[PDB]
Order: sequence, then C-alpha cells, then structure tokens
Amino acid sequence: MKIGCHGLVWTGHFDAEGIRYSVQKTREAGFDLVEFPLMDPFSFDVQTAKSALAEHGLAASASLGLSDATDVSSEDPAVVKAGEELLNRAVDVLAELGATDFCGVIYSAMKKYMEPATAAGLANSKAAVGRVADRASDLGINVSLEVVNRYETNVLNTGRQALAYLEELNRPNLGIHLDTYHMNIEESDMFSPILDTAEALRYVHIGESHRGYLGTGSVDFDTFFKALGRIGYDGPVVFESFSSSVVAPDLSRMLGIWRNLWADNEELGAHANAFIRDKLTAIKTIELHRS
Amino acid sequence: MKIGCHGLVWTGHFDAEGIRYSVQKTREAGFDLVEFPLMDPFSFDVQTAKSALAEHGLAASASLGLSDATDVSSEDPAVVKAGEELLNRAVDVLAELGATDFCGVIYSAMKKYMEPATAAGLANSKAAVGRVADRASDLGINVSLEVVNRYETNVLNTGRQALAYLEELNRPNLGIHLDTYHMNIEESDMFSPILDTAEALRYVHIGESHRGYLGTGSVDFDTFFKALGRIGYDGPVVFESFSSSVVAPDLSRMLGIWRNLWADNEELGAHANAFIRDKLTAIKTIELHRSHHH
Amino acid sequence: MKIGCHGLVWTGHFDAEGIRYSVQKTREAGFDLVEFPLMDPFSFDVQTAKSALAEHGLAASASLGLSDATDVSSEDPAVVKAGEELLNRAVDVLAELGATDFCGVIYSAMKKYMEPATAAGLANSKAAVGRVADRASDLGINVSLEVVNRYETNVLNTGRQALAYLEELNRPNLGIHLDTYHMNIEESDMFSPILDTAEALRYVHIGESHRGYLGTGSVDFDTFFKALGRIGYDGPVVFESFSSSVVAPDLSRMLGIWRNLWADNEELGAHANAFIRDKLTAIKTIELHRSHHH
Amino acid sequence: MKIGCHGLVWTGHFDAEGIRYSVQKTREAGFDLVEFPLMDPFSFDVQTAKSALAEHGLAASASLGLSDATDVSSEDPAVVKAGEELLNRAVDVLAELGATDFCGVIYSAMKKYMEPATAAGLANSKAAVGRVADRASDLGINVSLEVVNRYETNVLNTGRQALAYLEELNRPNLGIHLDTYHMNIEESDMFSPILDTAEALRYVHIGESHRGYLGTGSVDFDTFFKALGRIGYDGPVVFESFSSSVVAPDLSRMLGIWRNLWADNEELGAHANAFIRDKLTAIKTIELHRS
Ligand SMILES: [Mn+2]
Ligand SMILES: [Mn+2]
Ligand SMILES: [Mn+2]
Ligand SMILES: [Mn+2]
Repeated sequence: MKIGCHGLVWTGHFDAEGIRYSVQKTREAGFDLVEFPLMDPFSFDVQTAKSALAEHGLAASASLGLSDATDVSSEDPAVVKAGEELLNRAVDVLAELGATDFCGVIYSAMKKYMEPATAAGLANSKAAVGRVADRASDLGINVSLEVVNRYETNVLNTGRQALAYLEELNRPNLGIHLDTYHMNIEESDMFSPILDTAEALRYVHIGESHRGYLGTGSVDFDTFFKALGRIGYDGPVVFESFSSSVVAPDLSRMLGIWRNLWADNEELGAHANAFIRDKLTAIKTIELHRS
Repeated sequence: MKIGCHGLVWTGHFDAEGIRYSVQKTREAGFDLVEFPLMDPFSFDVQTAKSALAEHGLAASASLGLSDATDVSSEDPAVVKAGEELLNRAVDVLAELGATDFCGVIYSAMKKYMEPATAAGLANSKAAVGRVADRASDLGINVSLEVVNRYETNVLNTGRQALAYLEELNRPNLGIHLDTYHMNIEESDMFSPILDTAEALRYVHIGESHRGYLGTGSVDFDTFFKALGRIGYDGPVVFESFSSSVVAPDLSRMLGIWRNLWADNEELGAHANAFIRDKLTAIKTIELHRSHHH
Repeated sequence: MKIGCHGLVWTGHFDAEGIRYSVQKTREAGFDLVEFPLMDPFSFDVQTAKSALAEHGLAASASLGLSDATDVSSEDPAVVKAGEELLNRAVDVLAELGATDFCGVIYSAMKKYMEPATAAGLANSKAAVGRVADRASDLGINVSLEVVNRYETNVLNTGRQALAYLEELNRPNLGIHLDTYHMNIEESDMFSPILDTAEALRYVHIGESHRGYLGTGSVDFDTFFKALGRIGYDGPVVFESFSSSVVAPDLSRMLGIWRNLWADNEELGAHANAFIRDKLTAIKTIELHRSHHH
Repeated sequence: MKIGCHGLVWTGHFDAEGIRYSVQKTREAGFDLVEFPLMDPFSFDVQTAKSALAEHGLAASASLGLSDATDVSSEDPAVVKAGEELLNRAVDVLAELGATDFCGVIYSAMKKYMEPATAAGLANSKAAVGRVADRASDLGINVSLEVVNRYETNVLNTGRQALAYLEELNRPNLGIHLDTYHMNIEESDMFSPILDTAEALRYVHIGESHRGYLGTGSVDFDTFFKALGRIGYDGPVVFESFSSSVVAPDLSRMLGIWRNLWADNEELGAHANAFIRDKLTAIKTIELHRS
C-alpha cells in the first residue's frame, strides 16, 4: 500500500519547477507517492518528473478529468477521438515514468451536465475506455475509473454503477477508484461500496466533505477505513484537498473551489499523512485480533 | 413547528392538476405543509392552490432557485432586474395565498459557476435581496436565504457566510434556510452551524446525502436534530427528495438528478413524515428532561 | 421478522396482572411480539400468559440472566446444577407457550465479576449450555447466547468470542444474540460483528446507549441496520429499555438502572415501534435497489 | 492545554521503578503529562516521582477511585472517614509534587453497586468532598469529579448530575472531569455535555468505547473534540487505556479488564499522542476560520 498526496496540495502549475516542487514537498510531508494532475498530458515534462521522483525515492501516479472538447461520452465522434488521444498520451506518460496507475474521470467530461447521459454517448464512452485500457494493458498500466458526484459526471455516480460499466468491458486491468468526498454524497454508507467493489477496487482518494483538512468535516472515515481493512485493500491511498490558496487554471474552476480552507500546505500535508497512517495503524490492530 | 413536504415528491408539473395532487398527497402522507417549487411564479395558478389548500386545511410555502437570465448576483443590472421581477412575483403569489415563508437560492443563480463571485456581483445581489425583503415585509412574508453547496452557488456555501451577508442587510424579516443535504458537504459538522445561526435560522430542509429515502445515506441527522432542540428551533421542517422517477422540466436538470432513488412516492412521503416526527419526538424527551420538574 | 418489545417497558412485576398488561400494551403499541423476562421461571404463570397471548394474537419469547446461585460458569458443580435446572424450566415454560426463542445471559452470571473466567469455569458453562440446548432442541426451542459488556459478564463480551464458544459446542439450535447497547461498548464497530456472525445471528436487541428512548443517545443504529440488511437478517428485532420509573426486584439492580430515563411507557413503546419500523423500511428500499429488476 | 497519558498504559505497579518507568515512557511517547493512578496514596514514593518528573520535564496529575472500605457515600461515618483520610493524603501528595489537578471517582466507591444511592449517603459524600476541596484549595490544587458509567458509580453518571452536585457545594476549585468512554454510554450525545459543563469542565479523559486503541471503537471523537474547540477548553486532555497485558492488582479487576486489547504499549502510547494532537490541530483550523 502506497500512501500518496495529490499535487494540488502544493501547486497548480506543473512546469519543471512545479514538478520538482510538488515531489519534494510530498516527500517532506512523509508520503510514499505523488499523484500528478495530468489535465494536459501533452505538455507534461516527463524527464523532469522522472528525475525528481528518483531524487526523492517517490512513486507516482496520474489522474485527470476530461472536458467538453475531449468528452468521450459525446455523440460527436470527433470529440470522442480528441478525448481518446488525450487518454492515450496520459497512459504513455505513465509508461515513460515507469508508473502503474492511471485514474480519474476518463469516461466523461468532469463537469455539471445539464441533461442525462445518452445511450449512444454511453456506448462511445465504454468503447473508448476499453481501447485505452487495452493500450494501457500492453504497457503494464492499470486504469481505474473514478466514481464522482452528480455535479461532476452524469455517468458514474456510485460504485455499483461503476461495477456494471466494468462488467460490460471485461478488461483485466480496469478497476474502480473511490473517493470519500464523493461517496459522502452519493453512496448509502461508507462500507457497502467497499464490500461491493471488493477486488475491483484499485485506487482510493481520501478527502474531507468540503475537501479541506481531514477531520474537519462530515466524512465517516472510521467506517470507511474499517471496511478497507475488512477486504484487505492494499492499493494506493491518496490525500486530496483543494483551497483557493493554491489555484490550477482549469481544475480549480472545474471543481468549484471558492473557499480558502487552508493556507499552510506544509501543515496540511503533514497532518493528512499522519491522519491516514494512524488510521491504518488502528485498522491493523483490529485485523491482528482477527487471528 | 410545521412538518412540510417539498412538491417534487409528488409531481414535476404544477399545473392545476399537479397543484391539487400535491396538496392532497402531502396531507394524506401526514404533513402539515406543502412547499411549492415556484421556478416560474408568473404561470402558477394561484386560485387553484388557494382552493386546494382551503379544502385540505393545509399550509403552504414556496421556494425557488434563480437562473442565468435572472441572476441577481450578475454584474449586468438588466439581468438583476429580471431576477428581482421574478422574486417579487414569487412574493406576490405567496401573499395571495396568505402564506408567510419564501425561501431558496434567491441571492444568485442556482448553478455551477465557472468563476468565483465578484465584488460588483455581490453588491448587486445584496441590494436586490434587500429590496425584495422590504417588499415582502409589508406583505407579511419572511424571506430566508438557502445556503447550498459549491456546485449550486458561489455566494453562500456556509451558514457563517449567510450570517455575514445578513448582517450587512439588517432586515427583520430576512433569515437563513439550512438544508441537511448541503450541510453534509460544506459544513464542519451538523451542530455548529445551527448553534451559530440560532435565531437567524428560519427554515430547514431535511434531505438525505443523495436526496433519496431518509436514513439511506450518510447524513448525521442525530446531531442535527439535537442541535435544533438545543436552540429551540420552531420553524418549518420540510422533507426534500428528488428521483428521476419524477422530473421537473428545469429544476431536476439544474440539481443533477440523474438517478432513480425511488419509484413509490406514496411510500416515500409517508416514511419521511414518520422519520422526521420520530426524530422530533426523541429530542422532545431530551428537552423535557432538562426541565427543572424532572 | 418479528418486531418485539421487552417486558420491562411495561411492568417490573410479572404476576397474572402484569403478564396480561404487558401483552396488551405491547400489541397496542404496534409490536408483533413480547419478550418475557424469566428471571424466575418457576413462579411464572404460564396459563395466564398462554391465554393473554391467544386473546391478543401476540407472539412471545423469553430471556433471563443468571445469578451467583445459578452461575453455570461456576467451578462449583452444585451451583452449575442449580443454574441448569433454572434454564431447563425456562425452556419448559417456553415449550408450554409454544414459543421458539430463549435467549439472554445463560452461559454465566449476569454480574460484575471481580476476576477473569477460569478454564474449569468455562468448561462447566459450555457443557451445561450444550445439555440445555439439546433439551431445548427436542422441544422445538432455539437458544441464543446474548453477548454483553464487561460489567455483565467475563465470558462473552464480543460476537467473535460467542462464535468461538458456539464452534466448540456445534449445536444446530444454538445461536448468537446481539444487543446494540452492548455492541456500543465492546465492539470495533456496528457492522463487522453482524457480518462476522451472519447466519449464527438469531436474535437482536435494539437498545440506546443509555437504554432510554431510541435516538436519544450515541448508538450508531444507521450502520447496524444496514449491516442487518446486508446479511438478510430475518430474526426477532426487539426493543429493550429500562428506567427507574419501572423497577424489577432483581433485574433492575443487576443492570444498574439508577436513572429516570422515561416516565411515559405508552409514549416510549409507540415511539420505539415507529423508530425500528422506520429504519427497517429504509433498509428495505436499499435491498430493493440491489434487485436486478431495478 | 497539557496532553497527558494515564499510568496504566505502562505499568500497574508504582514503586520507585514503576514511577520512573511510567514517566520515561510517557515522555518518550510525546506526552506533556503523566496521570498517576493513586489508588494507595499512602505508599506512593513522592521523592522518586518528583525526581523523575524533573528529569523528563513532565507535568503530573493524579486520579483514584475509592472502594468499599473508603466509600464516602456510605452511611457509616467510619467508612466515610477512612475515605476522607485517603483523599486528603492524595491531595497532600499532589501538593508535594507541585501538581495542581486531582480527579477521579472520589464521591463514591468505584464499583457496581447493587442498590441506588441513599439520601444520607449522598449528604455524607457531598460534605466530605466539600472539606477535601477546601483543603485542596488552601494548597493551590483543583479537584475534579469524574462522571462515570452506571457500573462504576450510582451517584454521578452524567455531566448534568455532576453540575447539580457542584451547585450545592459551591466551591471555587471544584470542577467536572469527563471521560469519552463513559460519555459514550450515559450521555445523549458528545457535544451537549461539553456545552452544558462549559466552564466547570476542568479535566478530560480520551478513551475508546472498549478502552483499547483510539479509533478502533464506537466513540464519536469528532463531535467531542469539535465541542471542546467551541467552548475553548484548555485543561488537560489525557489518554486512558487498559489491557490484560498490563495489570494493576486492584484497578484492573475493578474496571473489568478481561481482554487483551493491546500488547505493544510503546506503539499504543505514540499512536494515542498522535491521535489526540492531530485532532486538536484539526480543531484549531476550524477555530482559526471563525475569525
Ligand atoms: Mn478525487
Ligand atoms: Mn433545499
Ligand atoms: Mn439485552
Ligand atoms: Mn477515566
């Protein structure tokens, strides 16, 4: 299990300096892994990232969400294609890094839709994701679909919806990515979705209800972590948080980050690392007593 | 305290038939009050509502959310005017019903903004809401601003933000409307925002985390209702729920209701009435036990 | 699934009058079943209970806790015998009623021990419970061992302990009885012990953290009932509550009921029935939505 | 605010070696303060404790519970007197240490009673506690009554009961001591009792529902700490935990510690210190934003 940190804790700009900075800070906060927000994989400086990861002994993953121009759930084949092209480059970037996990909202745009999904849109999305998965698979990379709330997709809002989507595709390297922030809205509770997704669960984001400091909102982390313990989950567990104090040119607007929920990210990151690790220690003692 | 039900439990279409239907089913489910969604107050058949309510004994309130063309937080004063004219008609509708509560997202568009609020936009919102509140005042109508999550406004996402907004306007009939579904996202916990708003809290929505059946999501209703008890809240407590089974032409899309969270609204309504009353009974025993006779 | 009420809601004295009273009030409060506390099965007026139950339609079960003189976890075989004779009569009473569930703290004294269990004491408990279960078996009676907190036993404080106990005895009619009040103390959470016990779980008590009104304490009923849904539990679900207002000569003292948590048992019973059914309704909608037709 | 640790994490025997050991281990786990279980204040080696506290820069408090022989809620004046004598020595021990907080179940025996309290018993308890408080007061020591569950007293099971008890006594240095483990049973919720006891709240124990590792039971710490933040609580916050792995000759039997809930107390103590401190950090950010 890798304990990770999403890059937007540190910076919204991942040129060379931001890549080095984000990696250093992640390591200094005590994490094993940085998740790069790869909103534009075409301009991501792989050589710098590979160097910085080596210098600091850090593992890496990457996430993104698509947009209007790249929506693979569009009925417009050209838009679908732009999306597929973007996902393929993201996968290629991860291959060059020697990383193994790609994730995010890659089955639709990451946006507040104003109508429900279409049958033809959903078919396009599934076909495109299948092909991306296969390309990833030949490269040793796992692809995990992030279940997000109603205001960020109209396609996969629950773990059970994601399972059905995966069932159709039947790809060995396609998994599910759950995020406590999104679960806290859409799911019946914080254990059922973990039990249900069991072995398909390949990636986890730890976010508070308002995406600030862990333990300052309404997310039931105790139930969540106890359920992760029960299924023996051993994939990445990655802190994600957003404040108006650190802005990405698109992502922050897309996720509606209006509030200053923190200004000291060194404190935030260290706290989150301690929060997650100490939760996991607690869970380990429970599992130890089941002997 | 009135126990209320929002109209989208019953129908998405508030023509004459839908209005009578929502009133009847609301009463039959055990509620004291129906909340009409007044997305277009200009077309709402007030006389049918009056006669339905009189038939059934039932109290009414109304809520709406604004949209792009009617956004009173717009920098464009023509858009603000359009919004203000809409809010003013909503208020008039309520006056004609003899109702006393208007609420909702009436200080901005109810939408996912793509940039944060501007100073000019915020000043326009505040001035317009002030004028609407004054108008409401002389018609005996209380106006409460509903705090909602980051995806439905960029203006008032927390109770404390609403407090600061209210303090500047300083109007006696202006209050805060909290909704457990939105609190579940943006707030630090389910008690602090109640203790903070205290006497400014004038309206409450009871919604599960996914806006389905009460008790089937992750909202901490326990803490919430206990806090309501502590401040002695006596305002409306109104069930709200949305499913793809029952669709309003604009509201449902605006709120991102993609999923089929229920198909039996008779069952859903009856259950919500019971669920809310069973909580209220509980906290009544707690307050009783704080009595010095105990 | 029967929704049940424990007798100490209604009276502390189960003479003829108290028996009829508890049956009537239990039914009138909306329950399917009454649980008689059978602390002294030898004096219990079985024919009055039979005739009361027949009058009212109502199902019955029984529970007890043992005491020092009847402690089947004692190293002293004369004490174990006294206990076994008591349990055997409890079972006979239930047989005579045509009831099918016996439960409670029947594997030890229900008491605050001052030292941990011994090997000899544990072996005596197990052997006695085995014989009692076999006896029960041929009378069509299921026996479930209630897991309780450290202050009421030193033997079975967790579901997993009860599982290990059950595994050794390997009897088809022997099950586990969980009580949310006790789980709230000793267990890691409110779902794991349900998922672990699964098919061995045969009886459930619904009790608030302080054993008062449901929803007025800190028990996480949400998680609990959702777990019950997941394993498809269909056994008895029985409300239990104690107040100094209604006192049983020994039980109340044994359980440390010092406080006046309610005075109106009509209200309390009606509320508990509603509270439990409103939870069960909720989780039924969840299970319905896991159906492939959905 | 002092972050503290109860001595039974480390040892059940507080001779000189156990005193030094408990203090060292507490400091090494990262705490500010050790709480000595002063079940027998007459044989407590003050000189050793004072030395060990100085060597490690640690503050100290003391708690105890009374027993049958020393029950100040007895109707037997001789038993009441033995109890008062014991409490006075405990207070004297704290004075010699230069410590300022005495707490625990000092208004009755710490036991499962088999009958309710008596009017005459309660009067004896209140009078005795009043006198002990006055003696403490002349010595600069605060006295805090620990609210405990129905199986450990028949006198003070809720914060509100404790407030009423204090109301009668009207002593300036008499406060209330709340313990999450006991609240988790008896109280309506985890915030009301803090709001209600407000300025009378002078001491806090942090214990999980089963008194093992923090975060492995049912206690709602999030609500609890958020309420402590709201009232601006600045007294001791002290971890308490019990396992059959570490036994005190009386206390462990009195508290019904039948289970092995941990065996590595160095891990337990460090975890608890991190758990509490990181909770408090989270709360501070909430309070900071109320600006
Ligand atoms: Mn995420
Ligand atoms: Mn609402
Ligand atoms: Mn029970
Ligand atoms: Mn304590």
